[PDB]
Parts: sequence; C-alpha cells; structure tokens
Amino acid sequence: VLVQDLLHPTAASEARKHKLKTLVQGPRSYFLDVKCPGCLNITTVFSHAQTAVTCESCSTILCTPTGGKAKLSEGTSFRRK
Amino acid sequence: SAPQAKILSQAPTELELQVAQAFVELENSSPELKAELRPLQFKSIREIDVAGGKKALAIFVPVPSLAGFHKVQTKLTRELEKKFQDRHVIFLAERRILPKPSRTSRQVQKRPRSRTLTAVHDKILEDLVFPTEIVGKRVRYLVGGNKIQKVLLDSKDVQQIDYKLESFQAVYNKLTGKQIVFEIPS
Amino acid sequence: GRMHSAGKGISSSAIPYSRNAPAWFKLSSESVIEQIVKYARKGLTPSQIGVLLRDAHGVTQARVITGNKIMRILKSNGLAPEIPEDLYYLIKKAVSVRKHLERNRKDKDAKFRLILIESRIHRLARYYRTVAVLPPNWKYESATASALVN
Amino acid sequence: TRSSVLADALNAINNAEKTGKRQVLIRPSSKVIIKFLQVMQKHGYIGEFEYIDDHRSGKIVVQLNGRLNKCGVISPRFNVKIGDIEKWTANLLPARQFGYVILTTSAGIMDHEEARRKHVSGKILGFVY
Amino acid sequence: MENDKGQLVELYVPRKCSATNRIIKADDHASVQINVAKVDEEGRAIPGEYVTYALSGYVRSRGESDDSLNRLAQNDGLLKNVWSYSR
RNA sequence: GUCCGAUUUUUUCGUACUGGAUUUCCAACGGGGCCUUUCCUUCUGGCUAACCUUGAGUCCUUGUGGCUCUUGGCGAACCA
Ligand SMILES: [Mg+2]
Ligand SMILES: [Mg+2]
Ligand SMILES: [Zn+2]
Repeated sequence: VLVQDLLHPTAASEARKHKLKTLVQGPRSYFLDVKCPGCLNITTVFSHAQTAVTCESCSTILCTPTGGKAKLSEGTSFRRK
Repeated sequence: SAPQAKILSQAPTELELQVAQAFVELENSSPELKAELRPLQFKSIREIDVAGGKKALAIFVPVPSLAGFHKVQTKLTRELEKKFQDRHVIFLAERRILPKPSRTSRQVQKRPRSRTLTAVHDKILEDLVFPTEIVGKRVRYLVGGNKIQKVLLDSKDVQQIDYKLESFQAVYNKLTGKQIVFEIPS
Repeated sequence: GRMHSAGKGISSSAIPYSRNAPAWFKLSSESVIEQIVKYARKGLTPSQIGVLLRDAHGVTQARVITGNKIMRILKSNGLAPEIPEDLYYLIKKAVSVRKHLERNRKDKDAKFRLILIESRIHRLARYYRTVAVLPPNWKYESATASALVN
Repeated sequence: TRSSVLADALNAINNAEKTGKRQVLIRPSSKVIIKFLQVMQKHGYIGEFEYIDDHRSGKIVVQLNGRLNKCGVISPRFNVKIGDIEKWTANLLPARQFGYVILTTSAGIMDHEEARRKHVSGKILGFVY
Repeated sequence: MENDKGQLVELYVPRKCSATNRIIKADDHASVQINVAKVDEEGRAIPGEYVTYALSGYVRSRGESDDSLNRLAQNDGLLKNVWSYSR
C-alpha cells in the first residue's frame, strides 16, 4: 500500500488474481495427452473440452464436458502439456 | 558452374567469400549438410564491435529464404563459431522498410504493415536472438528522456545465446538507434 | 456493458502472449488446414470447428500455427457461407421465437424478446452492408426469414 | 465505453497523487498518453514511467513524486488560435510564474511555453501544474 | 522565492513530508516528526544526533504512517528484511 | 565607455543606459539543411550508361557471340 513494485507483483499473489487481471492477461488452461490402459493411441485433449472426446477409434470416451474443467473418463492416463 | 563465388549474391566482399567457403566446407557432407544448404545463400554481412574483445557477424539473409536458414540455424551458427574464434554469429533477414506515407512522401497501393519501421524493428529483434521466443517487453522512459527496451527471453534453451546476449545489444544499436537490455523469467 | 441485458459480465477468453508456439505441437499448417476443410465440407461452422481443434486435436489457435483465421480459410476454399454465422444464428433464433409467438399469443415477454433479437439482427446486417459482405439492399425480412436458414 | 483514454490516464494519476501513492497503473496505453507523459516528465511532475507490452494496447506504470497538483485534460480538444493560448493559460493555470497547458500542434505535441517559442498552435490537450 | 535582486523574500520555507513530499502546513497538527538515534561504537546511543523522518498528517490519518515509515528506515539502513517493495 | 536619481554613508567604496564579433567558457532556445533502407508523386530540362541495332575486325579446348571499333535508334540510373 502507498508504495509498491507494480511492475513486479509476487507470484503467489499473481496466481491468486483473475485470469484477465494479471500483469498481462493469460490463460489458466492446459492440454493433456490422454490414452486408456488398453490402447496405444496418444490422443491429446484440452483441459476444458466441450466435446465428448474419444480415441481415433474403439468408440471409447476420453472426457465428458462440464461447466469448467473437462472430466477425464475413469481409468485413463495424462501428462500435462 | 561454381561452388564458391556462386553461393552469394553480388560480388563484394572478401569476408563474405571467407564465410562462403565455410559454407562449402559443410557442403562436403552429402546427405544432410549438402542437402538443405545449397538453396541457402545470403546477401551481405556487416562486422560490428562488441563490449568484449570480440566482434559479431550480421549475415543478411533475404526473406523467402529465412525459413530454411532457420532450420539449420542451430547447427550452422555453432559450426561457424568453431571456424571463427572471437566472433558471435547472428542471422538477420533483411526486411524492406517503407516510409510512413505523407502528403509529400506518398505512394499509391497502400503499404503493408510488414513494411513498417516499428514492425520491422520488431522482427529484427525476433531474429537477433532467433531461438528462445519472447514472453514480454517493457520500455523505460528515463527521468531525463530516453527509451530503454527491456526484452524478456524464455528460460527454455537460452544456452545457445546466453553469451551472445552482451553482443546482441550492440548489433541492434548499430542498426536502429535504440538501446536494448535483456532479462529472464524469475 | 451488455447491449440488451443490463448485465456487466467479463467472462471472456484469454489469448496467450504467443503469436508463435507451441513447442509440442508438431503438425504443420498445411496439415491442419486440410482438417479444417475436411470439417467445413462435413458442414461445420468456424466457431464449432476451432472448438474441435482446440479439444481433440490439440491445436490451440488457428491464426497461429497457420497464419490465418478460420473463416478466411473457408472463403479461400470456396466454403464461404451465404450469410455470416452471427447474423445467421441471430436470424435462426428470431425465427424460432416468432414460431413460438404464433401459437402462444399472450406471451408478452416473448414479443419483447423478439424486438430485442431483431434489433440485433438489423444492427448487424447494417454493418455487414457497410463493409460489402451483404448487397446494398438485403435487409432482414420476417416473412421470408425461415427460408434464409436452410 | 471509453472515450478519451487520455482522460482516464490523467485522472488515475490525479487520483493516485491525492491519496498519497507514488505509483499508478494506466490502461490502456495510447501514444497521445505517452507524449503527454513525456511533456509531464520534462518538467518533473512525474518520475520514471515504463510501458508494459500486452499483445494489445498497453499498460503503463508511472512513478509519482508529489508536487503534482492537477494534470488535466480538456475535452473537446478545442481549436486554439495563437493569441488564445494567452487566454487559456489565464483561465486554467494557477499563476503567471509556472504551470503548463500542453497542446497538439502540427509541430507535434508540446507545452504551451514551447509553442509560444516556436510560434505554433492547434488543439488543446489539457494542462499540468 | 527570489526577487528583483535575487534576495530571499518569502516569510518561511515549510517542511515537506518525507513519504509524500507534501508541504507540512503550519496548522497540520497531526503532522509528526520522528527522531531516531544514531549509535556509535556498539550499543551507546549518540546523544544530540538523530536520524530524522517527518510524516505528514494525511499519511498518518490514513494509517500509512507505519508501512511508509518502515520503508524509510530500511532504506536508510535502519531496518533489515521488514519492508518489502514487491507485494 | 559616459548620460543619469548615483546607495548602507567612508573614501579612490555600490545602486537604470549603450557597445559586443567570435572565443569552446558553461547554459537555455529558436530558424534552415542532410545522413541513417526515408525528396515520394507529376512534369520538364541536362548529362548519358546499359540495350538491342547497321558496317569493319579479332578470340574461343564451346557460335560463347564473348571483345573492339562503326551506323541510328531507344533514354535505367543520376542532377537540377
Ligand atoms: Mg466492463
Ligand atoms: Mg443500449
Ligand atoms: Zn484410448
């Protein structure tokens, strides 16, 4: 208060702000590489996917959509990038 | 018809030809270095003094070419620096700049945004570091009146320019007239 | 704030400081384009195209990774629609509301909402007329509206 | 909807001064702002200021050094003939001995002292004291 | 304030607060003047000699009179690790 | 340098007026030009290259039209 480093906010406070209200606005979302423990297909998704994403075939289901972060369907793997 | 005086446009000068045979050197490595290196010639080089006891090499590539030079930029810059001690190597695609149109200096047919002073100067900097993108800039208006543009380079693979960083500044300053300062994430 | 509501929401996207990137993509513009057109020929709108590409195909944006925004591509490929997607969905909407009015005739709120929606449609089409993407006359007609959404 | 941008800039500064702060945030960042900020720094009513590159229109962090009383905008940017600068300075400046009324002339943006010298005029941007 | 022949007119030149550079009014009776002791070779507080800040009424009333005062001490050395620019 | 009331009030002590070009002796300021990819756009004048062109001449580990001079066309660039 009164005198502070506006050009250099902390990190733990910059991560507390709203998506648009940081020093330069940036997305809080990511991407997951997701497969099921049966198949060998590296199907990459979005954190907040709005579509019931599947593997290229096998009529499987990777995620169900919601009001925010998508819901990875049951037993499935994921690395974040 | 020619392996040496061919791999470059317009005749002067010597340092170029010196570099040219450094290019044909790698060209003796058929499947890879001889592959995507014969299409890649360059226009001109300007030598510039740096802060230390060396100098940097501004190789002015054209523009449609700049794509391929980038694909070899990793390897080639390094091999160039092996065959050149006391020289930092940077590739700078020369871009055309058009004047801001005026009641005097008028030209019909608009004027693309890419032929813009501030837009080209903006690319010079992108190339003047090639790998590692930028995550932010600032510009400091010093309490006496002068800009100092702070560039914020990625943490990923900065190793390829961590040292050139001190030299990049003098390059930019020579070309434009504006002073740079670099920096890193925290 | 809102144009027709009295709402003051800020819920938007947030495009990253990254006109290039991503370092993990690896797929080349030329490829992703041929997937956009693949979907656009399967009858899909730019909005809901980049929704699939953002989701299942890990392509973050289209202006990056291809240098061109989605609709601009469709037009080049002659998969440009008749009237724009906004205008369209507005006109579709206004249609359905009116179709509700035609049986439920005491729905005074319905009538109110139509007056809002059709204000929007005209405001839009006005602009679209202004920048040559609709013919000088055009204008949204109610009686003929159901036709224009097929 | 935003209208002047050079209004909300000067106001934030003005506001931040009054409440004892020595730094402000200025969104968005118009060139007219900066040139104004330049004129406003040339006589040290503000200190260092730094542009922030959003991929958009900008932000600015200006450092404040007290001694600012009011940095104002005048809207609409009226037409000022040369012998009318005399009149605005009369009206909206504290004393004959200081303060500034920065303009927009074809010869760039500048304080009224300067325009007085180069013998130029145009619209009025605002004032500082 | 000068004059005709440079001679220093104007009755008196007022203090300026040390957190906002703002003039301390002759009736600003919430304006405060702190006097901190300089200490010679270990322990012993040097009498007569002070490190001195001045804090105006407005800063104090708004309760900024501690944080601001703290920055001031740490930056004339009198503090280590208490105030912290970036927050 | 001298008009002029010359001021705390002692003697060889200090309060509006004029002269000033160039010193590198600091400062401020203002007019006009250039260079840095930047006099563009129209037109006209100048100086002409290159360019095919007629005619006489050579060279070629190849008709290669390369080089020269020669006839009259056509005027990039450039300067104003
Ligand atoms: Mg709002
Ligand atoms: Mg309204
Ligand atoms: Zn699977």
